[PDB]
Amino acid sequence: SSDLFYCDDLGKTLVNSKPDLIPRLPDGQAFDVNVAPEPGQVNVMMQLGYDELRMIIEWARKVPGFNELQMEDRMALLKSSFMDLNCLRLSYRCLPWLPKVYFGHGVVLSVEETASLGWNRDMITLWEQYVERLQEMKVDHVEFCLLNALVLFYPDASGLKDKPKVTSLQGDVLKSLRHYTVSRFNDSRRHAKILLRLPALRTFSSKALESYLSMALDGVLKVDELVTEMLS
Ligand SMILES: [Cl-]
Ligand SMILES: [Cl-]
Repeated sequence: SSDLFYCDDLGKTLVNSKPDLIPRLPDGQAFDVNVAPEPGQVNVMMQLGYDELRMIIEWARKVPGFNELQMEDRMALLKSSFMDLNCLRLSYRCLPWLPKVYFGHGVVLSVEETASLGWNRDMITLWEQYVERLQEMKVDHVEFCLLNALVLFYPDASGLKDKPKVTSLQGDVLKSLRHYTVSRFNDSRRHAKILLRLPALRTFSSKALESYLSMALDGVLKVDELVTEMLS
């Protein structure tokens, strides 16, 4: 792609790590919004949510400095960023499908249909605000890819042991982002503007029940056991 021409070495690797993959339902499973899942099975929002959790972990391992960190620092970064990463990935792929929510291949729902599947007016409001920022920022493919790595390398992550290393790793990503926006658009200010406009659901605890869909994600799949398995 023409975009990688304005990236540095780290920037090319982060674009090639593909944080833009989209979750899918199992092969041959048709989705019909009118035909309820209710009673032994889980709905498509959760199926896609769990598929995406696995994809986020798979992406994180391709991020240069991640595997060098000790297992508990990798576990801390993922736990802290899962909500922000899911929100960023979802909002970005929704942009051509607006006003609908594009949860995954074969699943595009209006905001009203999301409510019947697990979401509440509170989670709808958060997604609305997150899409609005990406639209304002006018984020391109490269910028989205780099933003995923910036969200991952969060130095204030709870239970993080090697804070200076994550700070330096975030620094390396910041350098790739300013390098890119300067080389392609020749606007020194663009990197700082997108970084200041980006919502961060960690400033105020995401446990505020406005976007506590992570409790359903952590409860059903027992995320701690799966993360250890995937990072081993
Ligand atoms: Cl995909
Ligand atoms: Cl430097």
